[PDB]
Amino acid sequence: MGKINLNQIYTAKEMSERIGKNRNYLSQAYRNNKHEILKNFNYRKIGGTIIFSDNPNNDLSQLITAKEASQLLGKNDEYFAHIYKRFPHRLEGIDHIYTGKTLFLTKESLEVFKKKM
Repeated sequence: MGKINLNQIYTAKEMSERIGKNRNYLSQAYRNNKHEILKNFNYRKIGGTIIFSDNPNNDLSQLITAKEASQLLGKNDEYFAHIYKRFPHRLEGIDHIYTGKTLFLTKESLEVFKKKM
């Protein structure tokens, strides 16, 4: 039902395998400006990760790094990462995904978390 389905979010290496290519295929397409390939994918640069989805209707502009969400709340860079590792139930009901060795929230789940307090 949402603006983004976090179950359909992959790193470039994972999405490369999902389309049956060597794991470096989409990273190399991006580094080499192969736009005739890239134009067929839903992807976005999100911090240092190029993130892809196999669903064109996923709005990847909703994703934010947990680092950025921490900074937006005026907290240490590791604020959300530290909660997620030690107290994961604090993120019940707060849409998030860990992939590519990075925790991500959404702009709307950051709002949910501020309201919860």
